Amino acid sequence: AAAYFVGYLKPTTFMLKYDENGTITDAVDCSQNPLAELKCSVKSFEIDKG
Amino acid sequence: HTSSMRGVYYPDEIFRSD
Amino acid sequence: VVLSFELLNAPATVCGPKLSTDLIKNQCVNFNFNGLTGTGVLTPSSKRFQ
Repeated sequence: AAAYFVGYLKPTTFMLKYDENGTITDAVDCSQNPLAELKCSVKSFEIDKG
Repeated sequence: HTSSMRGVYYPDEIFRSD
Repeated sequence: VVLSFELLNAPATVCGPKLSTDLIKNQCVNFNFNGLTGTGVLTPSSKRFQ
């Protein structure tokens, strides 16, 4: 078969995790849900209660 | 038609620690 | 083999080689790695660059 699967992009902000040995393996886009924006605000992937 | 956490590329060539 | 050297009104297209300095490590010295200026101690570590 044949599939292009082309998708556009928009300027947004991202919170990139920088693990050792030069890898990412996890990211969060702070434009989809308020939980992602909260994660990007305090710079943490595990948010406590409050 | 859904990019489930796909499209994350290195924005620069800077090595960063944890 | 005749090498015709010219110095006409034109930008510097051909120049001589650019000899780099030695690597002075374990000493607070000035460094210039192609624009990166400043002063620091050149010491290795156990990092993994890409």
